[PDB]
Amino acid sequence: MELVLKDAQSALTVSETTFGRDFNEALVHQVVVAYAAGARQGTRAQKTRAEVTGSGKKPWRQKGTGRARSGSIKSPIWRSGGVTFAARPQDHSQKVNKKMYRGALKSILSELVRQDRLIVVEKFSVEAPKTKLLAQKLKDMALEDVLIITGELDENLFLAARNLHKVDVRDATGIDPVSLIAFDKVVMTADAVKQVEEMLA
Amino acid sequence: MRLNTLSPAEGSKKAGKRLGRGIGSGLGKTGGRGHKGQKSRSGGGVRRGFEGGQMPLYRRLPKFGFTSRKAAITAEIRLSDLAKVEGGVVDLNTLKAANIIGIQIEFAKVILAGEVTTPVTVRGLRVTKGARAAIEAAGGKIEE
Amino acid sequence: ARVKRGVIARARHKKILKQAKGYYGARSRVYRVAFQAVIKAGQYAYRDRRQRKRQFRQLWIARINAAARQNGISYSKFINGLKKASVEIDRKILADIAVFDKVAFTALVEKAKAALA
Amino acid sequence: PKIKTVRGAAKRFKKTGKGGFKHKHANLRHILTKKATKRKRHLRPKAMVSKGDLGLVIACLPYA
RNA sequence: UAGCGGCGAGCGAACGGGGAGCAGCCCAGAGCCUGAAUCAGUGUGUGUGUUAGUGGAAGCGUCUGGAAAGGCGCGCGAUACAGGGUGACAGCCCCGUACACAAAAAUGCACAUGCUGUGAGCUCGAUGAGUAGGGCGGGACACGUGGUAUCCUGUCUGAAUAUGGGGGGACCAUCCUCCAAGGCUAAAUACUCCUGACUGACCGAUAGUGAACCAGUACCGUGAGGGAAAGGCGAAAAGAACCCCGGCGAGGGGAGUGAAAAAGAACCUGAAACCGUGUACGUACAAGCAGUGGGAGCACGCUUAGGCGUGUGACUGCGUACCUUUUGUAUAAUGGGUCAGCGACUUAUAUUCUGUAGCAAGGUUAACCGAAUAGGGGAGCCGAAGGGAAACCGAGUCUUAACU
Ligand SMILES: [Mg+2]
Ligand SMILES: [Mg+2]
Ligand SMILES: [Mg+2]
Ligand SMILES: [Mg+2]
Ligand SMILES: [Mg+2]
Ligand SMILES: [Mg+2]
Ligand SMILES: [Mg+2]
Ligand SMILES: [Mg+2]
Ligand SMILES: [Mg+2]
Ligand SMILES: [Mg+2]
Ligand SMILES: [Mg+2]
Ligand SMILES: [Mg+2]
Ligand SMILES: [Mg+2]
Ligand SMILES: [Mg+2]
Ligand SMILES: [Mg+2]
Ligand SMILES: [Mg+2]
Ligand SMILES: [Mg+2]
Ligand SMILES: [Mg+2]
Ligand SMILES: [Mg+2]
Ligand SMILES: [Mg+2]
Repeated sequence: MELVLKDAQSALTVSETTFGRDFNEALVHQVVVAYAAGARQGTRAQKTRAEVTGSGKKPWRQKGTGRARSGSIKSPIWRSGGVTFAARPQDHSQKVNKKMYRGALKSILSELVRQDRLIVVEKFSVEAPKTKLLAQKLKDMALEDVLIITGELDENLFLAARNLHKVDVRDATGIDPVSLIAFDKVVMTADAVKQVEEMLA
Repeated sequence: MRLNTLSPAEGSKKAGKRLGRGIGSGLGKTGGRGHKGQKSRSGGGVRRGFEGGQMPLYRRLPKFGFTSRKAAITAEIRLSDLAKVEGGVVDLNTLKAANIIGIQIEFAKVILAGEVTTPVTVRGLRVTKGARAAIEAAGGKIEE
Repeated sequence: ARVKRGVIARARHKKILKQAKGYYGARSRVYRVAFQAVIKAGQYAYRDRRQRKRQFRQLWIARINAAARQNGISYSKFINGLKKASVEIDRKILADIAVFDKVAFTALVEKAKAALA
Repeated sequence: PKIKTVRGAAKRFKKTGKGGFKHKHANLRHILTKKATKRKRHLRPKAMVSKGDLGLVIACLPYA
């Protein structure tokens, strides 16, 4: 219906942006956990091989010499070397189905109602590459270091947001809930881009 | 109104809860409670791929001759759809969406199956009583 | 990726090693004690507290048998007199009356002596 | 990837209208069938229950 | 999968489909024309990289502290808040940083050029003989001679030559397809002594390289060869003038440095074993896994007694450690002297159940593309039909001559 009172803007809008599921944690929690393991083309786990500097086969004479019972020396018990069931680079990256990917995302609007679901503009008048007076625009809603991300969808000069960690752009189709939920009030914005099945920002 | 008693409380994301049950047998290792052992604990097959007792023999008894229908597969054309995503020119060869023969093939022969026509110059070479008597609200044809 | 056992390693040994008594030699100084001795303590303890309920009873009757008989009727006959009553049955334990309220006790032996049919 | 045991395929591959792939039958055939007449009709195949579970693993995607 | 295989173990295709990439040309020869496209080596130029670089923003105050980057107040930069460094953690102190410039010369690749060689183009021709087959022996084709096609052959033979010759898995006919015995050709794959930048749910001095340190050193061996131990004062050396005991010792005690020397060079924190001095109690006529249950006394502590807390424990009931291995389990069966750190059901893909979520007679994509977690891609996999060994039939179908 209404997206609560909108500051500076007449109001917001009434788009579908998915049936409007409730949440069902189970699902998103998986895609989320699954998201923290995507760009994993590879991963160290360097230190390995049960065949360390094994510059030799058993030279300790088995029967006799008193207490003994040695053998090789990549021996998992020998303080010398040998790390057991070694280790490995692996993949990590689990893959979430396609449908499960789009399932339950922007549940933000309804729940985070009195917080996030704002739609305005991508700030068109912003200088060539200027972040300094971002504050002027960072105050049209009074959402600053509170975090928030924009979803204008135009790799224009608005990628200006550079800071320890406050405003992030990524204004484009490419965007996962992980980010949408990492910020206080993801300024959807974009306008019209937020259609039905393609509410992709 | 924002209260200056110092902490926001809007509603953005932070996160989005979760997807189902089961996210770790508890492996990645063994260490911790229960002191696992694996190599299933006994002392027989330790490293995998030790399908001791090949599935073959003792299961591998008696093996009838056989061959292969060189028919590609002669897909039936289909679930009694002919005519309607069937190009509505009713005949049949290949460029279809809802029900398609997929093209690589010799012949068809349609069974009758799902819901039929309302219009249908049925060809497809093909047959069946399922066909002659259900598709028959329209266009017989068979040709060769 | 760090067991770094050191981390609870210490706490565990220290825990059982905490046997104030010290007991004797290795029984405190060496970890060897714990499941060997600190464990025995738990075992010897497990049975003694519950087995004790009787060890005192054996004493309770040991004195009643030693007090009540001196003034007629043995412990064997005593509880039998006492046995007959509508409300008169107050058990032993307090039975030590022979130490503080002798008059009561000897006035209680009649409650049985004269009681025995 | 899980490798189906290609043997059992040739053996009892099937899947009636509800799994329980109907193995097959026949005994002494193609060795000693110079014995018995009635008690030897190929009829058709059949599956099992106490044993089905073991014969289950092959297939996955309907193949043939 | 087909097939091969003591048809053992095991070996293991292709047709065909989806893509990355994508171009074809020379001699077997003469004539006409005639230095023409095409390459190669070279001098040159331009683009764009490699080898030095240049500019590059914006902070004061007060508090604590040895020291401010930290607290608190306000203030400014941001196409720069990557990172590092600075006396505790800095966007605004320094190096950088986004961005924007830059090369005498020297070279990589591109295009362009000149020189040299090459030789275009048209016509009419020519068309790869010890070769193809084949007998013997072998090797290669997924194919272990098998009925074994085809490829290369050691060895011995040996043809037609384009109305001719090869192939289509023994072989023959027919049909189809292609020209072998001559050659060239752009567009990926492997590895790390080393180079610079960068990253890490990688270690943090028994770890991690053998080596964080004058380590392949000291050592050990005839030798080849083997192969260590070993980090930390503090912010600052301000590393302790001077005085005193002493052998012009060692060692220490003051004084001074310092926030600290309960940081003094053995130097951060400093545990455990192990070794002492002091104090409370027990203890020299009493037998044993040394405790546990009961328990008086004594030393302190209790309280406006109230019958208690801490230590120690005379006397007394009980009563043979742990481990291992064993029938033996107190067992005299196994394992463990003790402590600290490390030490064992993981991982990948496949298959099947259960729970849960999506969608539904439909569900789902793979590689790959990519305005990369989107969207696109439905090749394909599974299910809605089954029966029969199969052809085949099909809610039926096999069985049988049978309709039961
Ligand atoms: Mg040995
Ligand atoms: Mg166990
Ligand atoms: Mg085990
Ligand atoms: Mg076993
Ligand atoms: Mg067993
Ligand atoms: Mg066997
Ligand atoms: Mg530990
Ligand atoms: Mg008593
Ligand atoms: Mg069915
Ligand atoms: Mg470069
Ligand atoms: Mg810090
Ligand atoms: Mg050490
Ligand atoms: Mg200092
Ligand atoms: Mg004393
Ligand atoms: Mg106390
Ligand atoms: Mg003994
Ligand atoms: Mg043993
Ligand atoms: Mg036994
Ligand atoms: Mg995009
Ligand atoms: Mg398309």
